[PDB]
Amino acid sequence: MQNAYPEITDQHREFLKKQGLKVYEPKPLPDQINPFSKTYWITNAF
Amino acid sequence: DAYYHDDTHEGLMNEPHGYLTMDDPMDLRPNYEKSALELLFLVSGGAILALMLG
Amino acid sequence: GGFQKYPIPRYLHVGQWIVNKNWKWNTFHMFFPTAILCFMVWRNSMISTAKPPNYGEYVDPQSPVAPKAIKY
Amino acid sequence: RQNFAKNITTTDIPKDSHHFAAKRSGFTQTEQAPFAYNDVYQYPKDYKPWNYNYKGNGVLLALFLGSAFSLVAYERSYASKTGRYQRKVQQNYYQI
Amino acid sequence: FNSILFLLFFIVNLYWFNSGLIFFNSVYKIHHDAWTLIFQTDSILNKLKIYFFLLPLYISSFIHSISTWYYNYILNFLLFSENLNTNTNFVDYITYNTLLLSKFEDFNLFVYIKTLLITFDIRQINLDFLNEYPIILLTGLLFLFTTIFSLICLSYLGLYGVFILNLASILLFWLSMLYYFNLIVSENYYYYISLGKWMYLSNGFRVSFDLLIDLTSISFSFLTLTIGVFVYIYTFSYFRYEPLVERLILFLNSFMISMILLVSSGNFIVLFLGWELIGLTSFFLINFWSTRVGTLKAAFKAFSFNKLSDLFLFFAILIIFSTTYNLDILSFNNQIYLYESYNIDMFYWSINLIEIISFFFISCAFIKSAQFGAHIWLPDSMEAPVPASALIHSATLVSAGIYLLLRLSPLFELSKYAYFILPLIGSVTAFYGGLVSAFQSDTKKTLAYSTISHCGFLMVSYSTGVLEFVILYLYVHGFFKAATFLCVGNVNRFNRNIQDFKRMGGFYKYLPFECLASFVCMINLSGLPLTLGFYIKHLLFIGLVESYTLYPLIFSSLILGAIAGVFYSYRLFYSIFFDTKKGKKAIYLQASRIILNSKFYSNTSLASNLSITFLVLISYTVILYLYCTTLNNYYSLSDLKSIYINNAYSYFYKPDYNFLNAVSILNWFVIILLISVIYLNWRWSYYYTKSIDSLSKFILFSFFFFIFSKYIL
Amino acid sequence: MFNLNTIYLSRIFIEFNFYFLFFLFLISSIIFYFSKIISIQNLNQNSVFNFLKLANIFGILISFFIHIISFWFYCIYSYNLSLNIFSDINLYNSNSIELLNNSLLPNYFKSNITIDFFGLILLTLAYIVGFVSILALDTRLYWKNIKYIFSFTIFLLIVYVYVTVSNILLFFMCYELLLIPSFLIVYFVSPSRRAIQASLYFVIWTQLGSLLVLIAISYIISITNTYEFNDLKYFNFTNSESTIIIFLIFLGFGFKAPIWPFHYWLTKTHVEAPSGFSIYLSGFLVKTALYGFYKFNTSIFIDIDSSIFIAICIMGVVDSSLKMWGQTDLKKLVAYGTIQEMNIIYLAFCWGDSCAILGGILFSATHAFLSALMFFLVDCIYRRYHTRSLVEVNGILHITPNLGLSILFMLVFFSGIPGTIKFISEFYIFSGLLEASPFICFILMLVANVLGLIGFSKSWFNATFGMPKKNTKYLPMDLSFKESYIILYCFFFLFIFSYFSSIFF
Ligand SMILES: CCCCCCCCCCCCCCCCCC(=O)OC[C@H](COP(=O)([O-])OCC(O)COP(=O)([O-])OC[C@@H](COC(=O)CCCCCCCCCCCCCCCCC)OC(=O)CCCCCCCCCCCCCCCCC)OC(=O)CCCCCCCCCCCCCCCCC
Ligand SMILES: CCCCCCCCCCCCCCCCCC(=O)OC[C@H](COP(=O)([O-])OCC(O)COP(=O)([O-])OC[C@@H](COC(=O)CCCCCCCCCCCCCCCCC)OC(=O)CCCCCCCCCCCCCCCCC)OC(=O)CCCCCCCCCCCCCCCCC
Ligand SMILES: CCCCCCCCCCCCCCCCCC(=O)OC[C@H](COP(=O)([O-])OCC(O)COP(=O)([O-])OC[C@@H](COC(=O)CCCCCCCCCCCCCCCCC)OC(=O)CCCCCCCCCCCCCCCCC)OC(=O)CCCCCCCCCCCCCCCCC
Ligand SMILES: CCCCCCCCCCCCCCCCCC(=O)OC[C@H](COP(=O)([O-])OCC[N+](C)(C)C)OC(=O)CCCCCCCCCCCCCCCCC
Ligand SMILES: CCCCCCCCCCCCCCCCCC(=O)OC[C@H](COP(=O)([O-])OCC[N+](C)(C)C)OC(=O)CCCCCCCCCCCCCCCCC
Ligand SMILES: CCCCCCCCCCCCCCCCCC(=O)OC[C@H](COP(=O)([O-])OCC[N+](C)(C)C)OC(=O)CCCCCCCCCCCCCCCCC
Ligand SMILES: CCCCCCCCCCCCCCCCCC(=O)OC[C@H](COP(=O)([O-])OCC[N+](C)(C)C)OC(=O)CCCCCCCCCCCCCCCCC
Ligand SMILES: CCCCCCCCCCCCCCCC(=O)OC[C@H](COP(=O)(O)O)OC(=O)CCCCCCCCCCCCCCC
Repeated sequence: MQNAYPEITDQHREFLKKQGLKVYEPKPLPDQINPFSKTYWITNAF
Repeated sequence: DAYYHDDTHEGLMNEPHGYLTMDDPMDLRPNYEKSALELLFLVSGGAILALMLG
Repeated sequence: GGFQKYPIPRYLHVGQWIVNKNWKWNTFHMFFPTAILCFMVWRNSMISTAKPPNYGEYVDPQSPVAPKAIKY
Repeated sequence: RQNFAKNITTTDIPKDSHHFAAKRSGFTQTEQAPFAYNDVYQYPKDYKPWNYNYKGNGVLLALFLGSAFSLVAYERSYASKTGRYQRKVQQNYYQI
Repeated sequence: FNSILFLLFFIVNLYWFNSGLIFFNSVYKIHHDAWTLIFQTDSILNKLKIYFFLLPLYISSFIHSISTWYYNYILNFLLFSENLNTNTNFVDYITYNTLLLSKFEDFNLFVYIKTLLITFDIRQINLDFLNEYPIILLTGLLFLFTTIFSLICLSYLGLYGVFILNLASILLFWLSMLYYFNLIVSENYYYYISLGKWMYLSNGFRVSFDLLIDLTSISFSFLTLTIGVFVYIYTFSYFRYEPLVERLILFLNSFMISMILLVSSGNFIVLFLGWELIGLTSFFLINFWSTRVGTLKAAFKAFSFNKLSDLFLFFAILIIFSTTYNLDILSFNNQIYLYESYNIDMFYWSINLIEIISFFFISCAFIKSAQFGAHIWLPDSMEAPVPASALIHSATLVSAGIYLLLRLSPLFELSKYAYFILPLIGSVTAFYGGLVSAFQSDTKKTLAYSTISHCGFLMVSYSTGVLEFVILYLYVHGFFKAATFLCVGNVNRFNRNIQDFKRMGGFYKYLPFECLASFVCMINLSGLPLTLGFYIKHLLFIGLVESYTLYPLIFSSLILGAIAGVFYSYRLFYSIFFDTKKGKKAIYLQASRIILNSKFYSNTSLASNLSITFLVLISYTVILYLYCTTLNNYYSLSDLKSIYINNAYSYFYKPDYNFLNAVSILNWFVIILLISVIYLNWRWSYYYTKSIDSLSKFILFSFFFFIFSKYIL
Repeated sequence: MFNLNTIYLSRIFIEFNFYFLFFLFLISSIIFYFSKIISIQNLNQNSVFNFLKLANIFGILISFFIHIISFWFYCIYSYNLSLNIFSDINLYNSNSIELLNNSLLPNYFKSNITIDFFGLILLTLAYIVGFVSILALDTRLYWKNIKYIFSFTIFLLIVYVYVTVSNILLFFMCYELLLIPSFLIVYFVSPSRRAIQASLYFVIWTQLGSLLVLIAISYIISITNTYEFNDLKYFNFTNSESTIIIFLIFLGFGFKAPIWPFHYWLTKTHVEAPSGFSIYLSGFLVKTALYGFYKFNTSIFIDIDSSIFIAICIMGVVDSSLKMWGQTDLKKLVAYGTIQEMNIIYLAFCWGDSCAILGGILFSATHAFLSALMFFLVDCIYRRYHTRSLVEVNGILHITPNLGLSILFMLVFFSGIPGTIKFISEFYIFSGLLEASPFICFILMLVANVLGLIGFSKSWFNATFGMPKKNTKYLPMDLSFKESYIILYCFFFLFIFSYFSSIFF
């Protein structure tokens, strides 16, 4: 596996950050959705 | 409607009825075809759960 | 409006003008368990759900989540 | 045709002997003789012919126990594949 | 043996255990490793004091140790695996674990109970969570399983039980769809969900069951679900007093869910599954009257056409899979341009790959959209009950081809065959359907041919290439066709299943709500000036392309089809309601009896009227929302995932005098046709001379009014 | 983590299931022969026929469970054997592990057992279809044909030896052994009088192909004295010998597995045979030929164009699909459907040992189950309505809703809806055929899935729908629990077998 999109510069990243954009970042599964969660198992027991 | 008849008074409104299958509810024969097929289903499901699932 | 009602044999398991006295409890006991089953299915499926970035988010090309070509 | 014995000894057949009554007096010279056996089948009350009428928990218990065994067996198999005595749960899980 | 005493002892034990837990937690925080020095001190007095004051902790630890020992034994027995961590004897293990109290170091009973209680608190759910994770799948599964289980358990759910269960499920589904409609259409929200690895389709391939909730999917899904909710509410009245109402309701629900699955398909396999499911369920709906074999003939006709379409779709999918080793819709859409240059070596001709794939897709789309030649089944499909007919003909069965074209637009943009075939066939179908509907005498047949004409117009709009215009046309047609179908269903039920209006006359008073509802629905459906349905045809004519070799025929057919709407609308409305009484005497007499005069008097259903009213209101609101989203100066529609720009919006934003005057030709043609259908006399009447006089008055007054408005003010 | 314990457990299970079946059969036969002077039923509740029926049914069922376990063990064993062979790359290291036989039971026919995925699929089909057919033939076996209760156990033993043997001669002998029990069943158990001629037609038509295969086997054995099925790697047949062998093998096995024009016997036998034995015939007895053809043609190197064989198979498919429409007899219509599916499966084997074999195997399994379902539905229709003709049968749904629902869902499954092994097999075959010859693929798909499908659906829809106004005093009630659960199990397998491990498919 290797990067497919063309590369960008750290200066450009800083410029975007100053402009106010945010870097897309995947979020962890919430306790309800996570199958390894005490909340999930409490829901199952209920 | 003009002359609608209530269910409690309509003599042709049907409640759930009929026999699910052709087997006699009160049968004295020690028939085992149904038991054999139920066993086949249950054993297939158990094998899938305990050998294949996951 | 509708056709005139006619007798239906008792032995025959058919739906002609079938009305159940306990339909309220039948609906109660058929709705909620189905809702629980579908909630379980939905929470299982959400693990493999994909959404595009939000309004103020951009995908960094060098981030791992960015698509990567095959390396021979 | 069928050759099995009707009169079983495992249990007594439910019956009602009052629906049909055999005449025993006031006969005529042209009337046929009455019938000796006049018992009819009596179903238990609340019996619904349109469903299985099953009230046992054996099947549900068996299926649930099988599913639980499958779950624990999969957990152990995953631990073995990862080469650990038990699953090492991570702090965060993402979509996949 | 007293419940009160048991509860009091339990509460006291809970309080004592909580106090002991807090004390132990503090002592452990202070004696991380030295706590044993005081807990297990050799002094008998100290040992007894600790045991007595931590008895709840010690008994809890003993119970936990016993449970863990038994659980470990069960696991070892079941899995033939290892020992209880070690081979410790029972006595040693139980004593060690009971004496060990570090298990309670971070445990507080009140905190644990509070966590358990708040786990199920419903205040936490937020719109952010809903946006991140769609509940559309949850509600759709609710509806699907409700329908399936209601079908299976008919005896348990009587008429009322089935109706209420399916109503609740469908209402929840529609509300969720409505909530997500705003986000998907305007906020650029779309989801790609996967349920699992469905099947293996090659030596190492395995296609997953995936759904794609995008703008293209939602446009059809929300329309179908919104129409279906009110069709469901209306069916319980249309099939009132019928032997089989639950069967019809469940068939309608099944068809709705099948179409929803088809439209919201994540890959070609799911798309084909939805295609087959809609075909089968439409067959069942058409063959609802199973006892009659005459209905079976129409059902089999529709089945044969559906199977031909299935063949074409399957072959196209096979070609796509052979070319690209992938069945994902997004991947195919974003890859087809690379393989556009490829050709396929067939029997004796080297056919272009794009052309052949688009040919199969367009063939299946025409078959399922009832275009010219393949429309023969649609008129025969009217044997179904009016709710089913409305559902199939409004947005569910006859829009499958439109959905296919919209979803696979990148393929057809590079298709020479599509360019030549879509406009010609669309215009021919439009003209044919419009004229046949205008000359038709039966209500259901008229609506069917109008649906054919609108499908042709949709094909021509797609050829124009403005997906926004196509979506607007689809929404308008579906909503108003459904409303008109419901109205004519009420009319037919009143007229005792006689669908021909040659036996209908003077029904305005007997069905007051139906008359006005049909008036509104028909003026909207048939493109008429100063109506919500005028803009769809206006945009179609704006976007019509002129480079076609058969442009003369295409344009003439389009004009004739567009004008044909007025004739059928006028005939249906006037003949049904305001024409002389032509029906049997009994139809009027049975309802005109004075005994029936009451506050409850009506020839239709109150639920039917409310459903029709709500459907019309929601259709107006949604059409206005779409018009604001697309046709407004500020373009706010979500991304269409297409890179083909047609330039048609230039003549909608800054039209030139040429086009502005050209549209006037069609406007005045429609005006003259309206004047003809209004003032033209076909039978002798006492008002012939006065009608001619009124026509003269109207002409002269119009002239003078125009003079004053333009010049004299 | 794979260990020798799994290897030996797999081998022991495979070897011992056969002896379990053999001992059950031997004990049942001994009891039957030595309990009565004359081996016929005593028409009383204390007859040995009840015990024999119980023994056969619940020997087949228990052996089927053990076969499930052994098949799973084989899957694990084969996957790990492939991994062991492939993984190691060091030249010094080589996978040479030798297994010593058990000292409890002998090796039947002094042959070391070899098992393959196709063979075990065939054996599983044998088990399930035999169970269905034995459940069906209860009403047919009465007081002089009770000796045929062991026919399906004999079939199971023959098929077990057929699929667990690495010897060419034993393979051929097991293939040929199937004729006698089937002929006896058709001759002595078929109610219809035309069954007498149908049996002779079946015997002669199948024996012509058996003679062709015998000639091929004689060519192989005389030229190559080997019999181990693997020494053929070191011997190459000349062009003439190879073409003769392939032609003989194909024609001989197509006589059994119906191909155009050799399906007259199949139609006659299906029409005039017991409703319970037609299930077994169509489901299984036409696929041993496919398995033998696969084995022989993959063992032999063939340097000839397969266009002629492909054309024969496609012509058979087209012929059956076209003829589907004109059949008012449900059993004959199902026979034509069987011909079509078998011809498609056979076409799947026309590219040697290419990937088409996977699609062929999956289609064989789905066709077995689907044909069992269709013939069982026809059996129920004929048994409760005393006719299997469309003109005499109409409106089944309105008097027997469960039977009509079963018919409709059978039609839906036959249509090849996604989510079914039928659809998966169609996808495999058509995906291969599109690249092999796209125009031929288009013609085949068009014909089979439109014209044949419409012809098939016309009769079934006409039977299911309508209004049964005739003979109101004699109408039946509904399906029984046995029939309902058989139909449900067929549907469940057709649906869930798509989740089987994709390693072997
Ligand atoms: C020893 C060898 C054998 C010897 C012989 C033995 C013979 C014995 C006899 C029996 C045969 C045995 C053969 C072996 C079997 C092997 C099994 C096995 O290994 O098991 C493990 C196998 C794989 O396990 P694994 O890989 O080891 O597990 C670990 C993986 O990580 C697990 O994760 P995963 O991601 O891999 O998960 C897999 C699974 C995980 O499962 C789930 O997550 C469950 C999902 C359930 C979804 C339910 C609803 C879906 C449909 C609705 C979608 C849209 C909703 C609305 C959308 C609205 C949006 C706007 O996910 C999926 O596959 C998702 C597919 C979802 C669609 C399913 C239904 C599709 C339609 C099928 C149609 C066919 C019938 C048509 C009838 C036509 C009329 C006649 O798992 C399963 O068995 C999965 C079974 C799932 C069943 C799904 C339920 C079916 C629902 C049917 C609905 C149809 C409705 C009617 C249709 C229309 C009628 C008109
Ligand atoms: C598009 C096509 C669509 C087609 C479909 C359309 C829709 C169709 C709808 C209608 C048909 C289907 C739905 C309804 C079916 C009927 C359901 C029902 O309830 O009927 C009543 C039906 C008749 O009732 P019945 O006349 O009273 O007969 C009762 C049964 O004979 C016997 O019952 P029982 O009460 O005597 O209970 C017996 C139970 C006995 O249960 C128990 O014994 C469980 C409780 C004890 C647990 C162990 C404790 C040991 C220690 C002692 C502790 C103290 C004692 C505790 C027990 C106290 C007693 C409760 O024994 C078993 O079940 C044996 C199974 C064992 C193997 C499998 C499970 C184990 C796996 C491995 C486990 C490993 C871990 C555990 C290790 C254990 C240690 C070695 O009964 C059943 O439910 C029997 C089950 C089978 C019914 C038929 C199934 C047909 C399914 C059709 C599926 C079709 C799928 C098609 C899919 C198509 C997709 C395209
Ligand atoms: C009359 C029939 C005629 C048939 C012949 C004609 C055939 C063709 C035409 C068909 C149409 C005509 C016939 C239809 C009308 C029938 C009329 C009739 O008899 O009415 C009464 C019939 C029975 O009602 P009843 O007499 O009042 O009550 C019966 C007893 O009270 C019940 O007692 P119980 O409450 O103790 O229940 C015992 C046991 C019921 O016992 C059984 O059914 C034995 C099953 C043994 C295994 C066989 C394989 C099953 C394959 C899956 C399908 C499950 C069975 C459901 C039916 C098929 C689906 C429609 O119940 C359960 O515990 C259910 C759980 C079963 C799941 C077993 C899974 C095994 C592994 C499968 C492979 C791997 C899967 C991995 C999944 C991964 C996670 C997603 O009406 C119904 O209740 C219909 C039920 C329909 C099925 C839905 C309910 C079960 C749902 C299970 C879970 C799946 C949903 C989503 C799961 C999501 C989370 C995982
Ligand atoms: C694990 C996840 C969930 C598992 C669930 C799996 C469900 C599998 C499918 C179950 C189908 C059940 C059908 C029951 C039919 C009962 C009889 C009936 O309705 O009356 C027959 C009616 C009249 O029946 P009747 O009134 O004479 O008798 C009823 C009572 N019995 C049958 C018991 C005597 O006859 C007909 O005319 C036939 C109509 C057949 C209509 C079938 C439509 C099915 C539509 C399903 C749509 C599903 C969409 C899926 C989308 C997603 C796909 C991935
Ligand atoms: C020549 C100039 C260039 C244009 C070329 C085209 C010329 C115009 C062609 C018009 C064809 C209209 C066919 C309508 C058929 C409707 C059938 C129907 O529903 O039944 C009849 C319905 C009446 O239905 P009814 O139910 O009330 O009663 C029917 C009674 N019987 C059966 C006895 C006939 O409507 C009419 O009667 C109206 C149609 C006849 C009058 C047509 C007038 C045409 C005026 C053209 C003006 C052109 C303006 C200039 C610009 C044009 C080009 C841009
Ligand atoms: C050199 C050694 C030679 C060994 C030869 C073996 C001799 C076999 C003799 C069989 C006699 C059968 C009748 C026994 C009396 C039954 C009395 C009765 O009905 O009361 C109920 C009692 C007890 O019933 P129950 O009500 O307690 O039910 C529980 C049943 N068990 C105990 C099995 C869990 O007896 C039976 O149920 C026994 C049934 C026997 C028939 C079984 C038929 C299935 C197939 C196996 C048959 C045997 C073949 C060998 C094994 C298979 C191959 C490995
Ligand atoms: C379809 C007919 C009706 C149904 C019944 C089936 C009967 C026919 C069964 C198939 C027989 C084989 C036909 C294809 C032969 C292809 C090879 C060939 O001959 O090419 C010349 C071959 C191949 O030649 P070549 O040119 O390819 O290469 C070798 C060339 N030289 C020798 C010059 C170096 O040449 C030969 O060596 C001649 C062999 C002729 C063999 C013909 C007789 C076969 C006898 C055994 C089978 C008999 C079955 C009878 C069954 C009962 C009938 C009632
Ligand atoms: C805008 C939508 C309008 C229409 C909504 C229709 C109703 C939809 C169903 C309710 C919502 C379900 C998704 C919840 C998502 C989630 O977990 O959202 C997360 C929240 C917790 O918040 P956090 O995880 O963000 O901290 O979950 C909960 O609070 C779970 C409590 C239960 C919620 C309802 C469960 C419904 C399923 C059936 C229950 C049956 C109970 C027993 C009956 C006898």
